[PDB]
Amino acid sequence: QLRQEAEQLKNQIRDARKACADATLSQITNNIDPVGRIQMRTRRTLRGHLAKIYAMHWGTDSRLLVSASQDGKLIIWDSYTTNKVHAIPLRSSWVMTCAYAPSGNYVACGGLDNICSIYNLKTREGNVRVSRELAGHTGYLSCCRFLDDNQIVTSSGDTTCALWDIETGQQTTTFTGHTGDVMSLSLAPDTRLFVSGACDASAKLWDVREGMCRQTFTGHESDINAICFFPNGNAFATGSDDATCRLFDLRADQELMTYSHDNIICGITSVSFSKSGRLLLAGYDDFNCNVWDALKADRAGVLAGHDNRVSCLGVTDDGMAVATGSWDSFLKIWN
Amino acid sequence: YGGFMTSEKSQTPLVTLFKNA
Amino acid sequence: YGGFMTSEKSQTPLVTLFKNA
Amino acid sequence: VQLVESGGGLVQPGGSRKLSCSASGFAFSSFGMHWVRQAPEKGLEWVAYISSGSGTIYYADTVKGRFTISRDDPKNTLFLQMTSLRSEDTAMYYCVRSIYYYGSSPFDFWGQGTTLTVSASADIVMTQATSSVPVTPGESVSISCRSSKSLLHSNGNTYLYWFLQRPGQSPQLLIYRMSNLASGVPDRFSGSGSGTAFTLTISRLEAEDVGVYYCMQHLEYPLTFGAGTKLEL
Amino acid sequence: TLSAEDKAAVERSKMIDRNLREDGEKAAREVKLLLLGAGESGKSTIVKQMKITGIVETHFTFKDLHFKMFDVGAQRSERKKWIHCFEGVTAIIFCVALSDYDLVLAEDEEMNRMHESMKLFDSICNNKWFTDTSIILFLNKKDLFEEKIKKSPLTICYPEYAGSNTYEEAAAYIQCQFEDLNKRKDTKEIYTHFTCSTDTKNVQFVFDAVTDVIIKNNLKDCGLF
Amino acid sequence: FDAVTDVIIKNNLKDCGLF
Amino acid sequence: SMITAITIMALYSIVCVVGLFGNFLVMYVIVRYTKMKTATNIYIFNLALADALATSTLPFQSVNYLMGTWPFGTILCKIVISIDYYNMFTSIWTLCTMSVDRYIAVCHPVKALDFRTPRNAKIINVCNWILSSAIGLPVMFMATTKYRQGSIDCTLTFSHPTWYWENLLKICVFIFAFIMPVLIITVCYGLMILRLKSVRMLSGSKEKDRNLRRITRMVLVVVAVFIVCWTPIHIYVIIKALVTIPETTFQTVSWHFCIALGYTNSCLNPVLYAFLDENFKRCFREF
Amino acid sequence: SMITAITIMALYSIVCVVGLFGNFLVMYVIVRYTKMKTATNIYIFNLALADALATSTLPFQSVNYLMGTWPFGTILCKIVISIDYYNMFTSIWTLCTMSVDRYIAVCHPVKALDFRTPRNAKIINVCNWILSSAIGLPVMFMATTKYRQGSIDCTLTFSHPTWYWENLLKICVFIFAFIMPVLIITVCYGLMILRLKSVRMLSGSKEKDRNLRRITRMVLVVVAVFIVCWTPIHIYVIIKALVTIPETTFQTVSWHFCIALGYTNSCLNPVLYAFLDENFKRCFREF
Amino acid sequence: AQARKLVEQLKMEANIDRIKVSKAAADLMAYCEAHAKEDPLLTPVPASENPFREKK
Ligand SMILES: CC(C)CCC[C@@H](C)[C@H]1CC[C@H]2[C@@H]3CC=C4C[C@@H](O)CC[C@]4(C)[C@H]3CC[C@]12C
Ligand SMILES: CC(C)CCC[C@@H](C)[C@H]1CC[C@H]2[C@@H]3CC=C4C[C@@H](O)CC[C@]4(C)[C@H]3CC[C@]12C
Ligand SMILES: CC(C)CCC[C@@H](C)[C@H]1CC[C@H]2[C@@H]3CC=C4C[C@@H](O)CC[C@]4(C)[C@H]3CC[C@]12C
Ligand SMILES: CC(C)CCC[C@@H](C)[C@H]1CC[C@H]2[C@@H]3CC=C4C[C@@H](O)CC[C@]4(C)[C@H]3CC[C@]12C
Ligand SMILES: CC(C)CCC[C@@H](C)[C@H]1CC[C@H]2[C@@H]3CC=C4C[C@@H](O)CC[C@]4(C)[C@H]3CC[C@]12C
Ligand SMILES: CC(C)CCC[C@@H](C)[C@H]1CC[C@H]2[C@@H]3CC=C4C[C@@H](O)CC[C@]4(C)[C@H]3CC[C@]12C
Ligand SMILES: CC(C)CCC[C@@H](C)[C@H]1CC[C@H]2[C@@H]3CC=C4C[C@@H](O)CC[C@]4(C)[C@H]3CC[C@]12C
Ligand SMILES: CC(C)CCC[C@@H](C)[C@H]1CC[C@H]2[C@@H]3CC=C4C[C@@H](O)CC[C@]4(C)[C@H]3CC[C@]12C
Ligand SMILES: CC(C)CCC[C@@H](C)[C@H]1CC[C@H]2[C@@H]3CC=C4C[C@@H](O)CC[C@]4(C)[C@H]3CC[C@]12C
Ligand SMILES: CC(C)CCC[C@@H](C)[C@H]1CC[C@H]2[C@@H]3CC=C4C[C@@H](O)CC[C@]4(C)[C@H]3CC[C@]12C
Repeated sequence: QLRQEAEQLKNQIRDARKACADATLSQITNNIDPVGRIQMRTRRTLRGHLAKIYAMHWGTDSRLLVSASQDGKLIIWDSYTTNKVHAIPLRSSWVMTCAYAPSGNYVACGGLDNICSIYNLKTREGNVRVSRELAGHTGYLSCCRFLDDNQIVTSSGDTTCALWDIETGQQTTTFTGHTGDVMSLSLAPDTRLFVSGACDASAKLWDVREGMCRQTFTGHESDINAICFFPNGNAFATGSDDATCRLFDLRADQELMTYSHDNIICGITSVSFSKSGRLLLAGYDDFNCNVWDALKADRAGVLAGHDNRVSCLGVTDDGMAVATGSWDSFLKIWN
Repeated sequence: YGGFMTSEKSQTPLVTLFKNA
Repeated sequence: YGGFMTSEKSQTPLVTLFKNA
Repeated sequence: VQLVESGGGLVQPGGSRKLSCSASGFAFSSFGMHWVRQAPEKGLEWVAYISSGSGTIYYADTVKGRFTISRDDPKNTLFLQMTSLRSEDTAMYYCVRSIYYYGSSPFDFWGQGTTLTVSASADIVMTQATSSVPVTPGESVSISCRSSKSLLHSNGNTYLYWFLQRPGQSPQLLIYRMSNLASGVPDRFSGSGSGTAFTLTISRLEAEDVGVYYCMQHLEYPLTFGAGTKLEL
Repeated sequence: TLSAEDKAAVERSKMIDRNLREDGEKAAREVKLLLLGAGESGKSTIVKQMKITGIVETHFTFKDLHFKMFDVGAQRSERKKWIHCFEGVTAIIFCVALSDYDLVLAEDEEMNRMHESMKLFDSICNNKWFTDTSIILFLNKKDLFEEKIKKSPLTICYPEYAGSNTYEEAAAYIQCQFEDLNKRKDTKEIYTHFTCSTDTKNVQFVFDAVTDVIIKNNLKDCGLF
Repeated sequence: FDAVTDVIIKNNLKDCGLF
Repeated sequence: SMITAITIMALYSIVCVVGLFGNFLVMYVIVRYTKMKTATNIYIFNLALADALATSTLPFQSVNYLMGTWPFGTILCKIVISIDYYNMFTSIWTLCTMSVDRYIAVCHPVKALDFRTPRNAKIINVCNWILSSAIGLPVMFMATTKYRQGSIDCTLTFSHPTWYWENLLKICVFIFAFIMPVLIITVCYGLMILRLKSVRMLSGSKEKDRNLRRITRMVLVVVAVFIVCWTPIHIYVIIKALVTIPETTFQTVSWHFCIALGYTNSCLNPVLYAFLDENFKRCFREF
Repeated sequence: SMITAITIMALYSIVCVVGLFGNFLVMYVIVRYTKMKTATNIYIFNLALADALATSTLPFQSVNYLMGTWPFGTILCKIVISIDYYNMFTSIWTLCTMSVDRYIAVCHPVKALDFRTPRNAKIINVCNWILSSAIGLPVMFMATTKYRQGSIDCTLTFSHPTWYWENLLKICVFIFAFIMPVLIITVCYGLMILRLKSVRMLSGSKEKDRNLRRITRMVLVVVAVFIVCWTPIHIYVIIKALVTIPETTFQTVSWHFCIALGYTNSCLNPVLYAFLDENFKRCFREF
Repeated sequence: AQARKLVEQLKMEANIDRIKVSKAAADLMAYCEAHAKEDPLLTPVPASENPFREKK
C-alpha cells in the first residue's frame, strides 16, 4: 500500500518533469559556434610524494595548494615557485580527502580512519599540529569542504553526511537518506545549500540551515564518483562509473545534458568547471583528462601525460591554471 | 688483528685489583 | 687484449692492393 | 615562545666571550636565527644570521672573521663566540627567530637582550630624515622612510619591515612587507608608499605606542637599518 | 635574481625533500600485510599471538623485518569502493574457522556460514586489483574441528563429501576446495596453514610466505620472470 | 755453461746464506 | 695470405659493427625510455658503456694489423691501450657485480631490500670504475711507441728488468680477470639455482617448472658464454709466454681468432642481458 | 676469571716483549754492522721493521682487553688500527717477496743476475709498502670510537649497508693475506727444493747431502711456521662471521690465543730469517 | 515509520515551483557569455601577464 503510494508519487514527479520540459538544451545551444580546439601546455611539475595522490584543493589566493598522499603526508605547495611550503605527517597513512580553508588558516584531511583532522597553519610555535579531531563517523570519510573557519561539511561511508562545529568538536547537523555510500560533495558560492552524490546513482541537494533534502536527482546507471557546482550556483555536473557525465539544473530539476563518447568505457574520477563554466574538465581512468564544451556536448581538448590513473583535478579560483594529480605520484599544472 | 673486532667486553678482576691497590 | 702484444707482423698484400687502387 | 640570553658582564678589550641563547616553547630547529646589536644611545644594528640546519651563514662586514655563530638543535641553544673584541662592541645584543616561506612573518619575535660593556652589491642606506616628533594622543601621525635602492623586487614584494621599540622593553615587529600587519598588532598602524618613499600612518593614536620606529630593508645581505624616529609626549 | 627570502624558501624546500626521501625509504622497507576474514575467525587471538576504530594497525618486527598488518574488519561500508587503496600490498592473510559449518546464522533461510566464507574468499581472490597478490590462508579451531568431525559428520551441511569421519581427510578436502576456489593458479600462490597455539609456528610460516613474495618481486625486478 | 750456472747458483745461495 | 687478411678483417669488422650497434641501441633504449630509475638498469647501462668503448677501440687494432705500423701517435696509443684494459676490467667486474646482485636478491631476501637501492648501486659502480682506473693509469704511463724494423709499434714499455714487470702484469691481469670472476660467477649462480630449486612457488606446477627451466637455461647460457669467450685468449697468452712457438699462419689465425672471441662476449652482452630481460622486452613491445 | 685474565695478559706481554726485543736487536745488528749493502739484507731489514711496527700495537690491545674500554682517544685509535692492518700486509707480502727472490735466485740464475741488485730490491720494497698503503688508508679513515653500554669501543664503522662492506673487507683480507701467500710460498719453495735436488754440488756426497737436508729442513720449518701460525686466526674469523657461536670462556681463550699466535709468527720471523742465516752467524762469530 | 517519512519527503520534493527550462537555459547562456571574456582558460592570456612562465 505504502510502496504503491511511493510508486504513484514518483510517477507523478516523472510526469511533471516530462510535461515541464519543452525544448532541449542541445537544440537551443546548437546555434552558438563551438569553442574549437583548446590546447593546454604543462607549466609546473611537482615531485616528492613517492606514493599515489588522492586529493588536491586550491586555495582562494590561487597560489597555494594542498595535496594528500599515501605515505602519510599532506604537502602544501607554492605553485608559482615549485617550492614546498608545508609537509604535515599524518597519524593514519590511508587518506581519501583533504580540504583547504578559504582563509588558509586550517587544513582538513580524512580517509579510512573514520576521522576528520583539522590542522592549524598559523600557530606561533611554527609546527603544524593536530588542532581538532572530529571522531564520530561510522564509515570511511570520502569528502570534506570548509565553509568557514568554524564549520565543515563531511561525507562518510555510512551513507550519511554531517555538519560539524570545529571549536565545539560535536556534529551540529546530520543528513540521512542515501542508501549508497556518499562519494563526493560540492559547495555552492552562497554556501546555504550543497549537493552530494552517492552509490545509489542519485544526488541530493541539502539545505545547511534547515537540514532536509530539497531536491533529488536520478538518471545515472552506476555509482556517482564526483560532483561539482556550476559557477552561478544554479546547476551542477555529475560524473559516474557508467562512463557518462550529466548536467542537472536546480530550478529545472531535470537532466539538462549528457556528455559521453563511444570509445571511452572507463569511469570518471573527478570533475571541475572553468571560471566561465564554458569548459568542463574531467579526469577519466583512460590516463587522460578530457575538456568538454559544456554548451555543445563535444570534446574540446585532451590532457595526456599522466602514467597512472588520474585521481584528482582542480581549477583554481581565478581560472588561470588547472592542477591534476594521479597515482604516478606527480602533480601537474596545465595552462 | 682480531683485537678490534666487535666482541663483548667484560671488566676484568685484575683492573679492579689495580684500582683497589 | 692480445692485439698490442709484441709480435713481428709483415705487411699484407691487401694493403698493397688498397694503395694501388 | 621564549628566548633568554646569558653570558653578559664586563669584558676586557682583546679578550674573548661566548654568549648563549636558550629557546623554549617552540620548534627551534625550523627557525633561522639573527643577532642584532644596539648601541646605548643610538639605533639598532644587524650582526649575524644562521639558517635552519646551518646551511647558509651571513655576517656583517664589520664583524666578519671575528665572530662565529653556531647552533645546537637537541639542546635548543644558539651560541656566539666573540674573539678580539673592540671598543665599539659595548652594546646590547638581541636574538631573533625568523621563518621564511610564502606568507611567513619573519622577525616577529625578539629576545630580551644581553648587555656587554668593554669600556665605561651597493650597501642600501636607509635614511630616517626626522629624529623626533612631538605628538598628542588622538591625532594621526605620519613617519617617512627612504631607501638608497628600489626595494620593489620583480616578484612583486617590497621588502620593508616596520619595527617599534618601546622604552625599556624589547622591540616588536609591526609591519612585514609594507602591507601586512604582524600577528598581535592592532589595526591602528598602516604602511603605504612606493619605491624610495615609504610612510607609516598611525590613525587614532593611543597610549603605550610611544617608542622608536625603525624601517628595515630585507632585499639583500647585509641587512641595514634606519636611524630610528622617536615619538614623545 | 631570486631574493634572499626566496633562496631561504628553496633551502626549506630542499630540507623538506630530504625528510620526505628518508620517510619514503623507511616506508619502502616496511612490509605491508592486509588482514581479512569473518568476525568469528579469531583475528584478535592470532594478532595477540603474533604481536607477543576503522583501520587497526599492528606493527611487529620479525628477523629484522618490519611487518605492518591492517585489520579492516571494523568497517561496515561497501568493500568495492575502498578496496583499491590496498593494491600495493605484499600479501593478504585471510582467516576462517573450520568449525563454522555447524554454526548457522539466525536467519529465516538457514544458511551455512562456511559457504559464506567460500563466497567471501571467491570475491577477494577474483578481484581485479589482486591478481598477483599472494593469499595466506589460515584455518582456525583445529581441535574443536577434530572433536566436531568425530561427533558429527560433514555430510549434513553439503552432501558432496562422502568420506568417512576423520579430521585429516575432511580438513584436506576443505583445503583442496579452498585451493580450487582460485581461478588464476599461475599468478597467485595460496599458503594454507592450520592455526595452532604456538607463536613460533605461525609467525615463521608468515615470514616464509613473505620471503617467497620478496623472492618473486626481486626476480621480477631483475627480469627473469 | 752448466758449470758456470752451478757456480752462479752456489754464489746466489751463499749470498742468501743458505750454505 | 690474402684470404687470411680478408677473413681477419671481415671478422673484426663484423664483431665491431654488431657490438657498437647493440651497445648504442641499449644506451638509447635505457636513456630515452627507462631513464635509469632502478639499479638493474644502471648496471646494464654501465655494461653498455664499457662494451661500447671496448668495441670502439677495435678498428685501431685492425688498422695496426693491416699497416704493420702505428701512425696515430704516442698520445693516442696511450689513450687506446689504457681505455682498452680499463673497459675490459670494467666490463668483467660489472658482470661480477650483477652476479653478486642476483645472488643477494635470490638467496638473502631480507638483506636484498637494504642492498638493492639506486644509491648503493651507484656507489658500487663508481668503486668498480675506480678499481679499473687502478690499472688504467700505470698502463697509460707505460705505453709508448718504439721504432723497430722500419715500423712504429704501439706497445707497453717496462722498466728494467723487463721480464719481471711484464710477466707480473700478465699474471695479475690473468688472475683478476679470470680466476676470481669465474669463481664468483659460478658459485653465486650455482647457489642461486639451488635456492630457486628450493623455492616452493616454482616447483609443482608444470608451467612454473617450465619457467624454472627457462631461468636455469638462461643462467647456464650466461655462464657458458662468459667462460667460452674469455678462457681461450687468457690460456693462449699464458701458453705463448711460457713456451716459445715458431711463427706460422695458423698461429696468426688462432691469435686473432682468440682476440675476436674475447671481444665476442663484449659484443654479445646486449642481446644476452638487455634484450632477454623482460622489462626491456616489454618496453620494446610497447614502443 | 682472574686466572684467565692473568694467562691472557701474560701471553700478550711475553709475545710483545720477545717480538720487540728480537726486532730491535735484528735492526741494530743490520744497521750497525751490515750497512744494508746487499738486497737480501734490505729485505730482512724491511721485514724486521714491519714486524716491529706490527708488534708495537699489541700493548694497546692488551689495555683494551684489561680495561674493557678504549681510553686513548679517537686519533690514536685510528693510528693503532691503521698501523696494525698496514703492517700485517707489509710483513706477509715481504715474506712473499723473499720467497720469489729465492725462487729466482735458484731456478733462474741468468735472470737472477739482473733481478738481484740493491736498486731493484728497493723498487720492489717501495711497491710493497705502497700496496700496503692501499689497504692501510681506508682502515685509517673508517676506524673510530663508539659509545656502547657506557664503554668507549675502538672499532671500524662501515657505511650502509654495514654487512656488505664488513664481510667484503673480511673476505678481501682473508684472500690477499692467506690464500695467495700460502700458495705462492708453497709452490715457489717446492719448485726450489725440486731444483736443488737436481744440483750436482748438493748431492753426490755425505756432508753435501747433510747440507742439502739442512736447507730442506730450514725451508720446511719456515713454511710450516707460516701456515700453522696464520691459519687458525683466519679460519676462526671466517667461522665466527658465518656461524654465530654462544659466548663461553673457552671461546675467549681460543680467540686471544689465535691472535697471540698470529703476532707470534711476526715475533718468530727475525729468529728464522736473521739468526739462522749463515752470514749473520759469521758476523756474530767475528764479533 | 521510515515509509511515512520517505513519502512526506517525496511529497515535499514534488511541491516545488519548477520554472521553465527555457528561462534557465537563457540565464545559463547569458552567464557564460558575460563571463566568457574573464576566463583565462577559454581565451589565452599573454605570457608577461601570465604568472606561470618558462624558467631557464
Ligand atoms: C672519470 C672518468 C673519465 C672515468 C670514470 C667515469 C665514471 C665516474 C662515470 C661513468 C659512468 C657514470 C655513471 C653512469 C650512469 C649513472 C646513472 C645515473 O642515474 C647516476 C649517475 C651514474 C651512476 C653515473 C655516475 C658516474 C659514472 C660512474
Ligand atoms: C681490485 C683489483 C682488480 C685491483 C688489482 C690491481 C692491480 C691489477 C694493479 C694495481 C697496481 C698495479 C701495478 C702498479 C705499478 C706497476 C709498476 C709498473 O712498472 C709495472 C706494472 C705495475 C706492476 C702495475 C701492475 C698492475 C697493478 C698490480
Ligand atoms: C706478488 C704476486 C701477486 C705475483 C708474484 C709473481 C711472480 C711469482 C712471477 C712474476 C714474474 C715471474 C717470472 C717472470 C719471467 C720468468 C721467465 C720464464 O721463462 C720463467 C718464469 C719466470 C722466471 C717467472 C717466475 C715467476 C714470476 C717471478
Ligand atoms: C673470490 C671468490 C673465491 C669468492 C667466493 C666466495 C664464496 C665462495 C663464499 C663467500 C660468502 C659465502 C656464503 C656466505 C654465507 C652463506 C650462508 C650459510 O648459511 C651457507 C654458506 C653461505 C651460502 C656461503 C657460501 C660460500 C660463499 C658464497
Ligand atoms: C676449454 C675450451 C672451452 C677452450 C680451450 C682453449 C685453449 C685451451 C685452446 C684453444 C686454442 C688452443 C691453442 C691453438 C693453437 C696452438 C698452437 C699450436 O702450435 C700448439 C697448440 C696451441 C697452443 C693450442 C693450445 C690449446 C688452446 C690454447
Ligand atoms: C708511504 C709511507 C706510509 C710508508 C713509506 C715506506 C717506505 C717508502 C720506506 C720505509 C722503509 C724504507 C727503506 C728502509 C731501508 C732502506 C735501505 C737504504 O739503504 C735505502 C733506502 C731503503 C730501501 C728505504 C726506502 C724507503 C722505505 C722502503
Ligand atoms: C694488491 C692488493 C693487496 C691491494 C689491496 C686490495 C684490497 C685489499 C683493497 C682494494 C679495494 C679496496 C676497497 C676499496 C673501497 C672500499 C670502500 C670503503 O668504504 C671500505 C673499504 C673498501 C671496501 C676497500 C677495502 C680494501 C680493498 C678491497
Ligand atoms: C670480496 C669480493 C672482492 C669478491 C666476493 C664478492 C661476493 C661474492 C661477496 C662479497 C660480499 C659478500 C656478502 C657479504 C655479506 C653477506 C651476509 C652473510 O650473512 C650472507 C652472505 C653475504 C650476502 C655475502 C655473500 C657473498 C658476497 C656478496
Ligand atoms: C690464488 C691465486 C689467486 C693466485 C695464485 C698465485 C700463485 C700460486 C701462481 C701465480 C703465478 C704463478 C707462477 C707463474 C709462472 C711460473 C713459471 C713456471 O715455469 C713455474 C711456475 C710459476 C713460478 C708459477 C708458480 C705459481 C704462481 C706463483
Ligand atoms: C692448520 C692447523 C695447524 C691449525 C688449524 C686451526 C683450526 C682448524 C682450529 C683451531 C681452533 C679451532 C676452533 C676452536 C674453538 C672453536 C669454538 C667451538 O665452539 C667450535 C669450534 C671452534 C670454532 C674451533 C674450529 C676449528 C679451529 C679454528
